[PDB]
Amino acid sequence: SHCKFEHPRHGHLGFLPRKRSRQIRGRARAFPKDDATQKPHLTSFMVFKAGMTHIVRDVDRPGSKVNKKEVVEPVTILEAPPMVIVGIVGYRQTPVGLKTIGTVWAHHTSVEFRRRYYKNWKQSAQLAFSRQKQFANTKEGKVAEARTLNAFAKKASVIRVIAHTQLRKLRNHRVGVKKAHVQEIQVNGGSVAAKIALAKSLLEKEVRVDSVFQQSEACDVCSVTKGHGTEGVVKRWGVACLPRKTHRGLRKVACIGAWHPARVMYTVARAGQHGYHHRTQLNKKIYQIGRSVAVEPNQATTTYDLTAKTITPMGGFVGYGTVRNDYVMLKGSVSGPRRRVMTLRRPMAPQTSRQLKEKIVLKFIDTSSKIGHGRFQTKKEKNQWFGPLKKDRIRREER
Amino acid sequence: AFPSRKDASRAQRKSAKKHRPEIIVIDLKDHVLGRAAAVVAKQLLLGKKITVVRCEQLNIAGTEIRNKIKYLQYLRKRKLTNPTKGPFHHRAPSDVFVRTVRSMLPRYTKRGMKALNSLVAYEGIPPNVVRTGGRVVIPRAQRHVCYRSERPYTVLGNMCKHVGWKYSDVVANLEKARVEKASRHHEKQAKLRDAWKSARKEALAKMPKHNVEVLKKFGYA
RNA sequence: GUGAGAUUGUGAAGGGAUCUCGCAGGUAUCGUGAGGGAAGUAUGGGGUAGUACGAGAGGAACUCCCAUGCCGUGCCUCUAGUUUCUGGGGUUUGUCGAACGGCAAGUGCCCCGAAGCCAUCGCACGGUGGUUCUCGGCUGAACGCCUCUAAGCCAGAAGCCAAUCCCAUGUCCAGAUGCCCAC
RNA sequence: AUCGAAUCGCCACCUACAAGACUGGAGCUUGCUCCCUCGAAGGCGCCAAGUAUAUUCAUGAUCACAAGAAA
RNA sequence: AGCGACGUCGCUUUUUGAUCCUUCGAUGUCGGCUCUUCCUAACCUAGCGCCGCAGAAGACGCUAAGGGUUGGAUUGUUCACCCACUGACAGGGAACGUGAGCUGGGUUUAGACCGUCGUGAGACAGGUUGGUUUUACCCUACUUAGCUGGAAAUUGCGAGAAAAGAUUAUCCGCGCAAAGCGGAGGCAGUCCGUCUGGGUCUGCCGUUCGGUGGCAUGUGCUUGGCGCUGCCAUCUC
RNA sequence: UUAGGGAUAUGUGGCGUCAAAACUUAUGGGCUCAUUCUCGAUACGUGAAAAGGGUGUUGGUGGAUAAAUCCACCGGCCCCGAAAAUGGAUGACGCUUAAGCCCAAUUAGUGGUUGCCCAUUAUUCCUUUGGUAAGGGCGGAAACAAACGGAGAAAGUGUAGCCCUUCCGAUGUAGAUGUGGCCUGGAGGUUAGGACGAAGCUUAUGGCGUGAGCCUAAGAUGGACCGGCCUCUAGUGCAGAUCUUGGUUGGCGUAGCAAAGAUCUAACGGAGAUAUACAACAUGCAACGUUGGAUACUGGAGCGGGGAAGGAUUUCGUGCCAACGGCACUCGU
RNA sequence: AAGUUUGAAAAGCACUUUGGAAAGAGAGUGAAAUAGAACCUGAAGUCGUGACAAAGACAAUGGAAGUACCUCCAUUUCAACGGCCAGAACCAGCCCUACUGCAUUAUCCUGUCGGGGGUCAAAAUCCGGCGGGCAAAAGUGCAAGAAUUUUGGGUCUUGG
Repeated sequence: SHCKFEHPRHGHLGFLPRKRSRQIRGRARAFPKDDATQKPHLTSFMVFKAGMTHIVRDVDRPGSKVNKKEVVEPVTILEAPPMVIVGIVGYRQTPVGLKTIGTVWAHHTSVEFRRRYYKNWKQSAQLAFSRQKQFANTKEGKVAEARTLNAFAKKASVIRVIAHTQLRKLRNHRVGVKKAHVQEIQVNGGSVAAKIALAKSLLEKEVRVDSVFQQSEACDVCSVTKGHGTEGVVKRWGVACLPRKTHRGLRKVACIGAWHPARVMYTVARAGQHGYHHRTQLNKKIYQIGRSVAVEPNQATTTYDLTAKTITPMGGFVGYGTVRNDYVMLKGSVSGPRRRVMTLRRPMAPQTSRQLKEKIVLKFIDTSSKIGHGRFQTKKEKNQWFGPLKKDRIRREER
Repeated sequence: AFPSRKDASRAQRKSAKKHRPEIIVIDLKDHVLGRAAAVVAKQLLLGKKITVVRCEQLNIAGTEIRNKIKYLQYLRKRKLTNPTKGPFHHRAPSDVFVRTVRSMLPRYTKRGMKALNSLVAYEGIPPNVVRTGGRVVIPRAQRHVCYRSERPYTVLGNMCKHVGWKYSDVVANLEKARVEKASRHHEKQAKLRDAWKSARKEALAKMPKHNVEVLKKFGYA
């Protein structure tokens, strides 16, 4: 007999299985459609999550109560040192699926990259890529590099670039990984020979974020959520916890099925995982693409604040530390905890709208400590509210 | 490589010569689906190795909106409690055919899976089979025979396009691609074929004359 | 063939024969994606407009813009909840002679409390093509006219299929590559 | 290297395409006449590299997996 | 349009009967809560036909089950009624879904009271208050979590490429290709047998690699540091 | 309509694949197009459909006006009428020049006259067994050594059947009976075996019987009894009773051993270690007692000191660790 | 509940050796120690261990019928030889296939003349009259035609 009162089911059956992701890497499962008019460009970039702050900006959206007014929007900072491009790869198109054709390796790879192939590197003989670096040259090795490029030109549909992160140039000793995270990046636009022209010029050269993305563009992110380990049905799905009096415990689901089918359906909520599942968010709009402190300090200064400052809060990002390299600053939450690699990819969803086409102008960026309640924006603002202090009255006696 | 290193090492240790088994390759353009599959199913139980080719162009009787619905009624049937174990639904026409065959084979016995495993279908005509021998045809499965031309029919590849078989364009571009490469090569040979075709009538002249009267008898002259 | 090992019921040591097994992969990365899952849905306000319509009384809607309800996937900058950090302070009884330091009351109790976790109690984001039904038509006979149909065609629903999204080669990928072996 | 194997048609002329209310070419009279290559043939292989004067074959002892293996 | 009497033909199994086929060495027997799914005879949501459709509101019908379908007072209630919101507060199935999921208000015991009936013990499908809700560690299902073989689905040696274009020779790049074109280290000693050829070793000199010593530029970039290219030279290869 | 087998032929049902037969037969005639429970297609099996409708198509009957046409009515197939709850069913795939419906045929106006497949059926052949069974032979015809054509022949219900030829039947619950019919403990007889290995036991030990069963082989099993045959005799044949008793077993190294707060360190004891084929951790782990020290509990209604009921050597000292104190003991009631 | 029944006799394992001990490895007694204390025989069931057979998920077993590899159990054969395996001839029986005659035709055959019909004109389909007759063959009804009567096949479905 029917259920007394209807209510929407809990959870989204399309994210099944709830399954701990095969990779922490968060690769893009697709890339945007080729326009094949626009000049070739790289469609995505690897990025490390640092933390969150809020900002103050003033909206321009005719028709709203917020119309010309200031609004405080939380924002996530993601540092993004230059990626290096080690390889070119291209894809023949067959009546079943794409298929790779070959791959053309750059003539020099760092130890960051071939750090991948071993699982214990320093005690290895460290021979990765030893033989091609030897065979990539002389004669029989100039030819074979040339015929696989010619294979791409004739037989390839899609052409991608193998690019890895630089974990030296990012000096963060809480991330711990000295293996270089590797992904493929698709080159969209131009004819197939125009893609090979670009990709062949990228090899061995770094790629900064600002070449891939623009400040006020939106970018959708591919990342792996924070793993909670096995969780009950009430945290895993919505399940409206049962009344107090119940025997054998109240956080369970009560009826997991009818007599018939005599089985438990795949749609009934159970316990497990509630995992580090992979996810691709949409339309996360870039507020700021910064630049490294070494090059251009005054990262968090504006045409409004005008106080020499940086995006790293007082006392660093908790559990992360100072953001040394150039970073994207991005409105809203991004899935995954601090430290995790993520990929920003050129947005797939069609972007025509007031919200998603706008020029972002930030009034303020909050550098106050994220430990406790930070009431000071800079270390100078703090030394003004205190001044001379017992440990300071001492250190001058060292003089 | 697909072969193990040993059966490459064995074949090289015993040398001999490369081998290919005697294989049939049936074109399939405008062969009736359920008639061509039966004939194939009975030749797989007799121990024949069959390569079906151009499955996209198989036909079915009746309107296209009708046979779409027949396949959509086939999508409606899945295992409700755990569909990953529910009946599977193949889209690509080469798969529609190996099912129409398969359900006509005793597939639950080791000879039913031994027969099926000897069939290979394809979309188009893949290079793996373009030039090996001459394509064969099943004259009781043909459309210009089996269907009254007045009746509407379907092309299996167009029906399966509007279910989830999205490779249709990729195939149409590979058929446009080969049929040129073949007919460029075909007309290229017209210089040679006419040489031989001339050298038979030119040989019939200076060939010994008591034999040519035999060829005129038994008819090859 | 070559390497290894066995032949264990009633002693030891020989030799012979025979049987079984190994004899080429291993390890590391980037990907394809068949099949299966599948998701966003609904309202209000601005405006159109006191307009269409109507004797009047009355009184709509689309493009567009802005919000919200329900659901979904996240997140912790803010605000809120939580504190076994027994963190700092207070405080009652007992207790080490007093003080200091504490300690016992299964965390004595009280106020504040970071990190973490977390709330429609906070914050972010949630979209594209096609085939069709109903129906309205075009051309047009059967049937000298007529007719949306008999042949052909157009337009076309929150339905159905694919894109996006989730797991993915027992879908045994002769997809690509790193390195050592074997041939 | 075990291994002794069941299989017994080769091809750089088939291994291009299309149509079947139609495909050799044509004329009015539109179902007949006329023209051509005559509209019913992938080639080759089947024991002298070629149809003619030749030339080892046994005793593997009447059948036996063909005791044969690069057309 | 919308209805439609007197008649008449069916469908459904969400009513109650009728029967008594299965279960009495036992299928836990009302209702709510929770949770999922299915059906369409469609309440709202999408598209449309028609009207006694001017507009507004609505009637009737068609495709359509993707989505949605509430907060409470009283009642053990299912049912029912009223309050309030809403775009709407549609009808149902799944052993009248759902008790090793719960709850135990009702029914259905032992105590007890009343009414009616009986001489009486006691009865009542009447009223009342109180009255134990047991077990999963097995198999499957399901939810997550690992290990691992395998195409003759473990064997056969039983050979099939969504490959490429040719005989031991293409040696390679290009070309749909035809046509046609640009580019190919050499010398002196060895073994072995098919146009001289093959198979290696060795001596000799070269180009493209390789790795040692000096000088700038591009890139990045520290915890004034980490690393790579670049020209020349030498060395090794 | 069923004894155990072979052949040929068939019945009901069939010949597109599953699946044997038209490798999709004919040189047979018509009719049918059916868009989400998807046209139709095994009688019995409403195991699904009606009334009513249709200028869908294909036939027919009646009347009428004259280049053919019009009106009424009646069929065939097909369509609308036709809405249920897990995904699902002509049996599945699928079929449309049917692999659908009606009718018809047998290699097709070419000669008349059996296309093909499948039964525990029919016909026939072989083998068995039983008859209300039928018949024959049974007075030894004669001859006949090894060495370098043989052997039986019983006057008989039943046997390894006295022999032979013939004919018919042969399945079966409850039940009835038959057997010269199998097994078991014993008693009367008879004939044998056994330390050169009895009963018992074990075996990919074979042989015989339709079967109960028998018998031989082997034991690198055993250590003293025992077989056949006639007759007698009975506590005489096991898989099942929520059968009885003993044992074992999967579940399973699983549930679990979670009230009463709690132990720590050093030295000494002890087999219980500091246990190793080019340094120490990475290769002897955990656990025990006593003494000293630390910390903590009981908190005088006490894990304090004494008695009754009840127990009766648990008391005490030395030794001791097999079992016992559901973990451990070097300790102990 | 429980044979305490080791063996003929305790000859009830001295001694060496590893162990804290229990015990283990040796040795010794005895015909047997796999008669070592519960000790004769030592079953079923379940478990371990070496070897080996393989094996997909159809729960497993089961029927029938082969084959693969073992077995070494049985019987048989080993030379003017066979009870084994193959072919080929002939004989009886059985089965199958090929080979054909007797009747029958008339609502017919074929002339011709009248119609009648059509066509440019004819013929034909069609009705009637009058002649003649055999469509020489018909999908008429019955069929007996000796298959070594110097030549049909099969019998691994029978026996020689």
